[PDB]
Amino acid sequence: GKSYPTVSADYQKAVEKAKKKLRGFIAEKRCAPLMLRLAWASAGTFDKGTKTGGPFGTIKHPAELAHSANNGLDIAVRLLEPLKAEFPILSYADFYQLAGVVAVEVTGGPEVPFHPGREDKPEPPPEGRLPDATKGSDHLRDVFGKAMGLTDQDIVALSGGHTIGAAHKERSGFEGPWTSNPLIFDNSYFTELLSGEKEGLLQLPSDKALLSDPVFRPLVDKYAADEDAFFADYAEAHQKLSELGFADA
Ligand code: HEM
Ligand SMILES: N=NC(=O)c1ccncc1
Ligand SMILES: N=NC(=O)c1ccncc1
Repeated sequence: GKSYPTVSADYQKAVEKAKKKLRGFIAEKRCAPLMLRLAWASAGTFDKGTKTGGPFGTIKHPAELAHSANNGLDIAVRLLEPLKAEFPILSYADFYQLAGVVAVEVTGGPEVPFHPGREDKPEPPPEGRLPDATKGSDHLRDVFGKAMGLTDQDIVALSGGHTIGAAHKERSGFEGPWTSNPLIFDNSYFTELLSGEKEGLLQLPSDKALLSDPVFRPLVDKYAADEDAFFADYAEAHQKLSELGFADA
């Protein structure tokens, strides 16, 4: 359903150069997870019915950073500002999504296709669209399905993003990494989810909800057994997420 906009040769040169610079920066700074979170929080506010929110640069706005779900993302925005300044031609919208794509790549994840052309929109969406970590399958479908317009498969695959990073008690209140290798992008999230609670490792109620849902569970099983399958489905889902409301959604 996508019709991507034309951008100038200079714009595409900048995308390519920014991609390289983001790789070096994100790797050096060890901030891939935070950058993936930033891209996800930018995109996850999309409401299909109204065509509001989504990956349009609004996360840099103090008002959106102030959303409780976005605690700590001001760090991400600040970290990227010097780099972004080297690429004045790029939208913040594109830049943040590019950072998310690079975050997955540099941690060993699939190469998520990237298309430029998102415009920076003036108004952040209303607070409260990002999912609540204490809720379950019904809530996930409301947020990802009814609002964003993503599939059940996309929900499980994208939850796999927690294969990198950690929660922080000063941000969400939850604490610690989901995996033994929080800077490595692999299918370990699903492996850990299946094996039960292991000390030192996090499972949110929202993660656990995948285990009991009739549709989500076989996908968890699939991804734990087949990392290639996870990578394919993850790449598809991340692309869709990064393009919500963009070039038709
Ligand atoms: C399925 C619904 C989701 C819920 C309920 C959820 C909830 C959370 C919470 C509570 C945190 C911890 C924030 C903190 O304390 O630092 C977190 C972190 C994170 N989330 Fe999710 N999230 C969801 C989906 C996603 C998606 C779709 C992605 C990307 C594909 C993602 C990527 C991340 C990453 C990489 C971190 C770690 C950030 C860091 O290490 O600083 N999450 N999430
Ligand atoms: N969570 N904070 C970070 O990712 C970070 C912040 C500043 N410098 C390096 C990394
Ligand atoms: N309180 N909610 C959160 O911290 C959060 C929710 C969804 N994704 C990342 C972070």
